[PDB]
Amino acid sequence: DGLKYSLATGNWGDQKKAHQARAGVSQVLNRLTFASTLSHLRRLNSPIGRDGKLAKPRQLHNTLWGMVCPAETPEGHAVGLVKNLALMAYISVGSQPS
Amino acid sequence: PYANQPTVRITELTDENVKFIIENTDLAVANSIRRVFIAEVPIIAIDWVQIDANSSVLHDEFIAHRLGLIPLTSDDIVDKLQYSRDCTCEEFCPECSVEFTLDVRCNEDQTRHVTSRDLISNSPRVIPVTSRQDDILIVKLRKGQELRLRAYAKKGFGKEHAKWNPTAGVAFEYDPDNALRHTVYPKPEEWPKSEYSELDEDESQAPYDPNGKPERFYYNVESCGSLRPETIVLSALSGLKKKLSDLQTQLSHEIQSD
Amino acid sequence: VYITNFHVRMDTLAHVLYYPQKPLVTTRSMEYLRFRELPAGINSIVAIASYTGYNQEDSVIMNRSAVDRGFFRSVFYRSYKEQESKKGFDQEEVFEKPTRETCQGMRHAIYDKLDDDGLIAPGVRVSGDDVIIGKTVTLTKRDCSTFLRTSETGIVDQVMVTLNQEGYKFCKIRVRSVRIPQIGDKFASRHGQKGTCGIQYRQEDMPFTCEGITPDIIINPHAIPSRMTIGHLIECLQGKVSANKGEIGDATPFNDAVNVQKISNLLSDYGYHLRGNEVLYNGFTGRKITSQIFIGPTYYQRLKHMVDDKIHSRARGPIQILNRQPMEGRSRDGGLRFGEMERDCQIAHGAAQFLRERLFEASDPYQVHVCNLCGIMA
Amino acid sequence: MIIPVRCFTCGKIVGNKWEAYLGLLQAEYTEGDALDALGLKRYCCRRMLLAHVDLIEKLLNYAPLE
Amino acid sequence: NELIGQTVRISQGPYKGYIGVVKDATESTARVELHSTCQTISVDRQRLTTVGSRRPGGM
Amino acid sequence: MGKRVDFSARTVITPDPNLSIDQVGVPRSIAANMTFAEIVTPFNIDRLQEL
Amino acid sequence: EKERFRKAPPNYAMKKTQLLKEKAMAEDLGDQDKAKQIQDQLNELEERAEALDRQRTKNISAISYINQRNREWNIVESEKALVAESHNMKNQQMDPFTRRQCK
Amino acid sequence: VIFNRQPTLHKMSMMGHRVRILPWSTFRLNLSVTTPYNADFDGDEMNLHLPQSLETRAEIQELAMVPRMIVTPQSNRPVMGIVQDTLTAVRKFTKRDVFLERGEVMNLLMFLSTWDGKVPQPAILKPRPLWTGKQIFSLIIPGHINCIRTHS
Amino acid sequence: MNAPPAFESFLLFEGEKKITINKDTKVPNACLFTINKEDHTLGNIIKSQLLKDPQVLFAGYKVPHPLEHKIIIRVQTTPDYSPQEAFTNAITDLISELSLLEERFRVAIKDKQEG
Amino acid sequence: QQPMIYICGECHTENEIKSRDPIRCRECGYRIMYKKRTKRLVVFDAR
Amino acid sequence: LEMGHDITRLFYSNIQTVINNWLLIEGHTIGIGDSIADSKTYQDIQNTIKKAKQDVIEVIEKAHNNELEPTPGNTLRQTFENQVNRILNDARDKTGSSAQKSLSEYNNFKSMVVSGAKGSKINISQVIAVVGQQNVEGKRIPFGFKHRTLPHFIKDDYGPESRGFVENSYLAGLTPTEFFFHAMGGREGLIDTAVKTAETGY
Amino acid sequence: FIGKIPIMLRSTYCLLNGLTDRDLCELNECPLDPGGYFIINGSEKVLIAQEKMATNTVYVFAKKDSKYAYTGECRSCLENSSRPTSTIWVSMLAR
RNA sequence: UAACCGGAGAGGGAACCCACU
Ligand SMILES: [Mg+2]
Ligand SMILES: [Zn+2]
Ligand SMILES: [Zn+2]
Ligand SMILES: [Zn+2]
Ligand SMILES: [Zn+2]
Repeated sequence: DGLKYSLATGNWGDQKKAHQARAGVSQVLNRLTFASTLSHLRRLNSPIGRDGKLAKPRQLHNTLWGMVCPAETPEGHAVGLVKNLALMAYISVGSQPS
Repeated sequence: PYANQPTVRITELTDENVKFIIENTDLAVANSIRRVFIAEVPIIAIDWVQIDANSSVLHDEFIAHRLGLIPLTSDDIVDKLQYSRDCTCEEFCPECSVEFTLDVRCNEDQTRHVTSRDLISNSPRVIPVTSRQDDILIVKLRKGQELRLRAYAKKGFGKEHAKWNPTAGVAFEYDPDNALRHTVYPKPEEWPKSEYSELDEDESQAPYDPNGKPERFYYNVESCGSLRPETIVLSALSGLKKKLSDLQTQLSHEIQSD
Repeated sequence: VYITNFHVRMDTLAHVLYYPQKPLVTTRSMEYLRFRELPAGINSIVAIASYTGYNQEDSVIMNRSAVDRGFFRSVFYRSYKEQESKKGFDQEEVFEKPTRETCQGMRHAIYDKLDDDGLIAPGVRVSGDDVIIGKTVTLTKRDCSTFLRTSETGIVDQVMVTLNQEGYKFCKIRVRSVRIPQIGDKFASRHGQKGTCGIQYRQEDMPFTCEGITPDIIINPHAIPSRMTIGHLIECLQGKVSANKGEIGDATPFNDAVNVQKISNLLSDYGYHLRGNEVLYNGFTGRKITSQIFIGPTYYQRLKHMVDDKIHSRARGPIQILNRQPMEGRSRDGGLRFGEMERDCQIAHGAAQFLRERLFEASDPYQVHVCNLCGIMA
Repeated sequence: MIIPVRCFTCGKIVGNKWEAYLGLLQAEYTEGDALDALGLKRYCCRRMLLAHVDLIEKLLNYAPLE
Repeated sequence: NELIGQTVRISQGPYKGYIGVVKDATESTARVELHSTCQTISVDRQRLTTVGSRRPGGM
Repeated sequence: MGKRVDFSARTVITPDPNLSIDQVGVPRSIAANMTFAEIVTPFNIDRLQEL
Repeated sequence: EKERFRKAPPNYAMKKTQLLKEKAMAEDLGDQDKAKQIQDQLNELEERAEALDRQRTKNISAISYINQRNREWNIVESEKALVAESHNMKNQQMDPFTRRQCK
Repeated sequence: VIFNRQPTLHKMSMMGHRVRILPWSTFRLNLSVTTPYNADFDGDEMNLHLPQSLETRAEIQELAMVPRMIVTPQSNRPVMGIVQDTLTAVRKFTKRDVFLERGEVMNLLMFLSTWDGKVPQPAILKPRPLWTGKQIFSLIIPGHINCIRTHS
Repeated sequence: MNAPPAFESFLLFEGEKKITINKDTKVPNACLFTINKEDHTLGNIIKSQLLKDPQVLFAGYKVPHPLEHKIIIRVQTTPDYSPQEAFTNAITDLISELSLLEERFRVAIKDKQEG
Repeated sequence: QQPMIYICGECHTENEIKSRDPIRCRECGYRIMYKKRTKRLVVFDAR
Repeated sequence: LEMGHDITRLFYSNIQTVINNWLLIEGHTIGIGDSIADSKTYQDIQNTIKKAKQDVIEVIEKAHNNELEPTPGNTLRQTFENQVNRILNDARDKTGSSAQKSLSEYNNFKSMVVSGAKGSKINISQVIAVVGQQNVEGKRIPFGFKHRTLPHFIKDDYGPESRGFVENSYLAGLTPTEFFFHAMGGREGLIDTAVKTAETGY
Repeated sequence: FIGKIPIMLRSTYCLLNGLTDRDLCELNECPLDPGGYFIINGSEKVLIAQEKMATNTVYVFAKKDSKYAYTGECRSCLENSSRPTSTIWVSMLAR
């Protein structure tokens, strides 16, 4: 039930302390058009909260070349925080340093 | 004040399109004839579908829409029928509609192409264009899927729905060379010659003609298979003539009553 | 077509086009997106011309005859889920046709439209406030059925009955609704040119070339100069060359082998103005319009923001329980908020009577008694 | 899903030309010569067969029975 | 009332040859929700013919 | 200071150059939904009788 | 009792039967059961493939042929266009295209 | 009816309009009213409020009606003007070399409301009657106005 | 849901008059003919025929709203010619033109076929 | 005397399900099943 | 001010209706033919941009040689940045101006700019001649990586295209590096819009 | 038995793995589905990638809005231990 | 020297995410 709950509501934590957890980590897949499903499956998310008057975390840094799409961002209040992988960007899965 | 004297000269006549030139007529008349070619030419087309059973991957409304767009050979029956909304009968009758039937089931292993060969008709002269070249595909069925429906085709014209449009494309054109300067080219030499340009390859556009009206309106009426391409023109002229006659009768009634 | 098995999916809010088309000018990297196998849009003959003033201020004119031929026609699927349950010792929820002879709480709906099982049948023309799932809860019994959302108006597509984890009867019903593109529907291009369908003309009324080629969509020229979507013009120019060549052009971003002049050189080999313009004839009078119109195939999309899913009106509808004001939202038959900024807008107007009406008389009028000397709220 | 019966812009019947177009492309035809042979002159009608994607072939893979 | 909720066929006027179910009927007119279009029209009650939908045999 | 009000409608706006600058083209269902309370008078008793 | 005399592979239980047979073969540590399951799965796969090819024998085989031919023709068209590019290397003078030349 | 776009930033965001019922399902409004509401037609939505009394309808008609809101106290200038497409069209229309024949003038005059019913003397009588663009546009300017402006 | 039925562009309702004449008061010998359920197809030809009449001072037409099916033709003739008969003659001779065109097309067709 | 016939899923065999019955196919076992098309009059004015 | 508000009401409607009905005869459009610049103006554009690039190179040489004199108020590095920005602003403005005078009377960008309906001469400059310098926070593109703006450039490269100066036009297309720099420049507009909306309403 | 774990579609532990194109259609599914999402109560859920600061790395920032001239942050994290990441701070005072 | 029926609105909530101008 703990898995099934955190994956259903999106709150990353326990149900007794849900208001203290993260939110929106697990979202309903967007089956509206294939290009929306694919883009929802390769979506990044900077956890910086909204109501933020700062601009540096929202700006397209030079170092996002080839990793993050420099054009696909929401135009609302999440502009620059929600991102998208470039086509040939691969995220390392990890290995033992031994 | 009185009537100008229009002429006609058919340059190409096939069973699929007609190219003719109208001379000595006003632009408004020659363009209204074009508009009547598209909208106000009656034609028989499926406009009512009762689906007995449908198991195809196409939706019930998809089948109805596709059946609506199949052209039916209306050449002499169309001038006999009564408009559906103006007929006295309850439901449908031969005077105001052509019955159609399509009962199909796929049992063979290979997929069934539900073309227009499967549209049965209660009359021999009004059918999908199959007389004399593949046929319009309505549905594709797998093993165990079916389509069974009754349909009626009503007398209509392209002003209500595009299914009653008897033309593929009407190519209306006048004054090929820019003699009247009705259009201004920023660079006249970048523009290809019209098909009817009585102009050598040296000059770009005809020298300006200050006093001159548009005549010699070049048409290319292409049928969709329903009406023969000359019957389209004949019936369009008849229909515009009849619109004007009816309006004149109503105007006389308005005048005598004032 | 958002997925090839969309007929098995009992999704909430699915949209699929009747005749989606592959883009005539594509990038080489949309092959790996699988976009030519599940495309979203139709190549349309766009004419970038200010015609008759409705193709105006981000709006677009559309060819009504093209729509009649299935242009951008789409079907809208909505799914309703319901589950029976054991409410308690005394009360049980079950699917049965609500019946005034034994059920209380019945309403003005036509309950004859759904079968004895308690579920509407596949292929039944439903409408707003029609009963979709005949649930009854025994207390004799209270009609707790589920009704089609007000002003949805579709035809039941398929009805599935099964069990859930708890072994209770559980049905997901979905209703299809064909959506012809009317005026007010939102259409966009592949370059950021969003626009609503301003008005629809028949083929006889649209402008036409030297042959009977009329636009499917007419878009305002004033959309280009400030937004500088020159890629829209280059696409509208190369789609013509792709439709004449008879094979699909390339629009990879940084090609260096596809510049405007080479496309124009190709386009002039098929008997067209090398820059894409054409001599249109006014659809109303048949006279040539003195400016040669830019025209060509352009891959236009149909966005999900259809007007009939946004038109909303109210006149003394339901009311909230705590503060007896109109409900909120279109689905609840709520009323629009007369926010504070509107209050200030009316204050600046000096229209104190309209302000009073809006904030007191059309929202929540009430009366109380009060003492003339000491008592408060008697 | 399936080839449109008529060209959206013109009105010319293109519903009986998808299979013939596929056959001509089964031959070594260049993609434009097939349209030219099918009597499609206007580019509005040519785009109907150029851009069409036949999904009804993919939907028929979900056999109801057998 | 009497024919509310029944399937009718509009047998006259512009909406000839249309099937729908009567949403509300009065002594003069009736509101038929058309089966094909997504609309409810108000037709006169003499323009209508009841078609019904029943199955015989029941055994 | 801010409430929800009866007799209000919301819809997508679209251009119409044929309307006068002081005219708004409402659709037919919105006009057929909301009402205006009108007093009866010997002046307009027949119009409202027919309505 | 119905499944007793009615064959399992009729008609839509094929893929589910394939998965169940693979699970049964995997769950058994005995070689005889594994071999019997392998033979049964091979026979069922052959029968199902024959049935699927028979159904797709018409109207879907054709478009698969023309799709393989389309992509093959495209890989041929690309290389012939590339040889044309290599051949047309006489003079490239058109203006409207540029590239960076810093430093 | 009084008509609003929810970002009601200034007084001209809630101007009052006369209603006309039209077939399709959208709030159609004149182009020139775009600038007051800052409301393009890419999908924008606006709220319609219907007053519910004579004392309120009269107040709206006499205080908030659209033509009474042409000039704004914010900057003493108009806020509604000939804008967007019709401005380019009118610039091209008023060029010195725009000439029209009787058949086009008599069609354009059909769209003037305050036309006095008299066709003005064409600017060119021979070799052929031709009307200059300014000649037709002078019929649209009301009354006897006197102003001097400079083209861009 | 608010889409008008397509038959409303040519089918008259009950009570509507096909054509309605109103005398214009702002100038003498001027009328306004209001045709219901018509469009540029029938207004344009009438107008263009009226401009060939030498006794017609003014002729013009409009479609007041593209969503409404009605045209307003305005005629103004000389004092010795009422616009009623101007309009009537401009429809009569227009019908004659179209009938002549029908006849000449019909003969040219049979001359083209095996000829 | 109509028993409310359903169509199975994986089976596609018509089953007779009355009230107070478990939704399972008469053969092979299936908890998913759909409903048959209506017998009401389906008429589309094709447009 | 002279007539009432009703006569002006009819004035507005009459202008719209009469002019839009004439627009059915005149017609109006925009297309690729309005962006092409006749191949004579392209030579001027290229020459101006190349001379600007050479001037920037000379300024860089002077700075590296410590020959660049600090202008009043500004420091050495700040005056170098001001010099480069001044030179590239001159380049963009001059190329745009040359583009303006090359447009034919029938050019549909000019018809929409001189009417004032939509667009500005800067949009014509960017579409036809050159897009220009892309700034973020008022400065040229910053060294996001270690002493360079992208991996494709070399450390300590202050040249035009190394720091964001877009030298192509929207008709000729953007080189990938300057495409990314243009995206960086354009993100500022979206961020500022999203924060302005919430900051001014309060 | 410990409990149920939700499986992401088209993973190495989904029934829809390494499966051919005939079989995906036989199971009424599409061969174009990318996978990568969970089914939770019949709803397709996607885990959106969350970015953070890289652990076990030194960062020297300069917070001007405090008493410190510099701050050598280091978010240390051994490896997915039951102890969440802990951070050192070797800062320098302003004076 | 006679004539059968009368009942009316079922009335619901927080949070988070996504999206639109
Ligand atoms: Mg907008
Ligand atoms: Zn009949
Ligand atoms: Zn008291
Ligand atoms: Zn076509
Ligand atoms: Zn079972």
